[PDB]
Amino acid sequence: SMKTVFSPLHSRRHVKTELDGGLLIEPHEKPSRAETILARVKDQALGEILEPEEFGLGPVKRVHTADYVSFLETCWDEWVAAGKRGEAIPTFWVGRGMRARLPKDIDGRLGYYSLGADTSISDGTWEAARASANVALTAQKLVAEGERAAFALCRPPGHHAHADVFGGYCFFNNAAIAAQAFRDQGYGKVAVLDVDFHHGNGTQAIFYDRSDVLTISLHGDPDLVFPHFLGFEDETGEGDGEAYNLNIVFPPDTPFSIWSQGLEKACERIRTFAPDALVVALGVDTFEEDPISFFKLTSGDYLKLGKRLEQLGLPTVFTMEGGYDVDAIGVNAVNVMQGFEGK
Amino acid sequence: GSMKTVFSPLHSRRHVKTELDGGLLIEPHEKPSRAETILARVKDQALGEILEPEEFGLGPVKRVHTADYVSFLETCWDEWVAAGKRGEAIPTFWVGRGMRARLPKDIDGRLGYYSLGADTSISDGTWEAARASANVALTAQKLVAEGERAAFALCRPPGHHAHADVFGGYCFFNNAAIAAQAFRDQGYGKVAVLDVDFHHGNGTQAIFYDRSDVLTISLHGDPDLVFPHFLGFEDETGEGDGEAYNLNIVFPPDTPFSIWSQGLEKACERIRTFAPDALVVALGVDTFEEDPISFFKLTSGDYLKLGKRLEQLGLPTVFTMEGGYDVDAIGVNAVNVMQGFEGKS
Ligand SMILES: NCCCCCC(=O)NO
Ligand SMILES: NCCCCCC(=O)NO
Ligand SMILES: [K+]
Ligand SMILES: [K+]
Ligand SMILES: [K+]
Ligand SMILES: [K+]
Ligand SMILES: [Mg+2]
Ligand SMILES: [Mg+2]
Ligand SMILES: [Zn+2]
Ligand SMILES: [Zn+2]
Repeated sequence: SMKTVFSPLHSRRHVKTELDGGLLIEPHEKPSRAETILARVKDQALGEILEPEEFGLGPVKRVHTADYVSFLETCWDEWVAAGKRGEAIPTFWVGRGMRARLPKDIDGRLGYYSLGADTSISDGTWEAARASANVALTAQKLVAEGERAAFALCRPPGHHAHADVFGGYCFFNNAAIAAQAFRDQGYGKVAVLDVDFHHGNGTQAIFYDRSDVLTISLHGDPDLVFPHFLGFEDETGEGDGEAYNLNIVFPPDTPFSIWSQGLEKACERIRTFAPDALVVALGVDTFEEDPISFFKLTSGDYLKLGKRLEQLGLPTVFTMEGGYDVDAIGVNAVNVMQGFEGK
Repeated sequence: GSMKTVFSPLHSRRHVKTELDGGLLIEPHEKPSRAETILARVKDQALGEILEPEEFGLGPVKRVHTADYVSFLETCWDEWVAAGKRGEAIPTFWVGRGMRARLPKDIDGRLGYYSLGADTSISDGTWEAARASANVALTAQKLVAEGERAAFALCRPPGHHAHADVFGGYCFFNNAAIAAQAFRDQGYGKVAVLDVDFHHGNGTQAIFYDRSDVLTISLHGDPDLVFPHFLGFEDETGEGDGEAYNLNIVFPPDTPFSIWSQGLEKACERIRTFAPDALVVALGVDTFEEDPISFFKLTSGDYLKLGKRLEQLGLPTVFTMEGGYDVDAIGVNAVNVMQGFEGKS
């Protein structure tokens, strides 16, 4: 019914530390997320499961800068060579009133290229991010060659990464890369709808001055939650992108009965935009038991979500983003896929 | 010669257990034994009278720092604990390139808005210690304004990295900038702030960047290589009326006193043409050959030379203690600066 792209190289990203609440804890973004979703895909016989193709850095550099990609390739080696004993974590950054100037030292490069210290880098992070982008691009290729939809089971996630900024467990913006691939292959207009609990600030920034890619995100109020410094309802674009970005914000305890009204608004905006392709940055951290979020979606609500998304009648690429209740992450994500397929 | 020292026991209220460094949470370099060791050496050398600081209130602090920032520093630990966080208060997210410089409601976002680094944990007593350290600087300033040639403000925590509303690099209130601004508010026409700490005094540079009445000079390791990385380059000379009233002098690894003192001489010449009415020296002894996080190679006697050269400027002078992390020698080095100033070279 629906094909899934999955890479075993996702396990190459397996850091031990995440800065949270002043402590170094287990990262929330652990490989069992992807393994559990894959297990549910197999158990439900959703459809064919495929490994990604290697597309190289070309399609990645359509969205990210060359300096940033190079930095991501050398960062761990430079970190170890500089004598640091922990995993690679930024300690200093460009505070307000300082210069956005790229320095030489690895600590300064880490700070320049990051928006948060919650995303440790270790050996294999480069390879895993590369594989995740290739997963998204393979889903896009499946859709471009005839499939109604495809599930890019990406890990690590991507929607927080700017053209040259990483953070929030993201390195390469898989959804933005897929959308730009659609554009490069002759799709006139693309819509990116972000249903993850957090604002897709990287995707918003990448296309902020463009009208050929419409960016919509539903998320918890950034006054309250990550990413804090983007995602407010007054961010509607700039330049040619004016009115081609839409942020829809919700407060704590929001259930599906209210969240789905924002989803309906997003769907109406997409219909007037009338895109040639749709990329859905899917996060299941909207779940009522997600340990770092405050929405109250149930598991069946994801079936409803998939159904409503299918009714858009578009070629659709799903890129896996967040979701951290590992017990139910497979049921929730595959529930979106099956609801899309009519279950 | 004699020099008076201001010291507050409330510095001990600054007692964090963690510092983010190299991907690990380590024991902080900026530990209370720094101040206790300097004080012990002050006593053993009988440098002069030791006094506790006066409480000047928030007035003189708010001449330099914004009201929102001072309030934030007062409430930060309480909000952090009330929000359920289990470690010390450390920023995790900040305004990355391409995001909005907008103050949010959540304590994490406020921590990021008001910080330039995650190396400076906030815990219980940090507010009280920072207030006391600012009061140490202001009391030294009062001693100088009322007749003393010079005074040693044994500040802890240090201050020269703090902007008007940004903390980091172990700093919360910019004690040196507060002392300079107190000088200005008391009728001193022009003030010079000379930063001999190993790191760039970026907060002091920022506070006075568009002003010509306060000349800011700093000697430091190349920010291309070391903290604070994103300010301190030699092309930062001021803005507006402050153009040519900030001077950064950068040095590479392994720099000894024979080369460092050439930059110091350049700074002294700049001060000479500036001809200020008062001088504040942000003193760090992390230029020492054994300092564990810096790469200059000054000896202990070099600080005697430094103090002597500083006295030859002939100005009313306030020393504010900044960095320096080899605790074995921190007292010898700092007090060596004071005694060299008083002629014990
Ligand atoms: N460490 C704070 C969480 C960062 C973003 C996580 C996420 O799920 N984004 O979609
Ligand atoms: N954790 C990085 C070092 C920041 C403190 C620098 C200093 O001592 N300035 O005086
Ligand atoms: K979202
Ligand atoms: K756009
Ligand atoms: K300095
Ligand atoms: K100035
Ligand atoms: Mg470094
Ligand atoms: Mg928070
Ligand atoms: Zn999320
Ligand atoms: Zn220093």
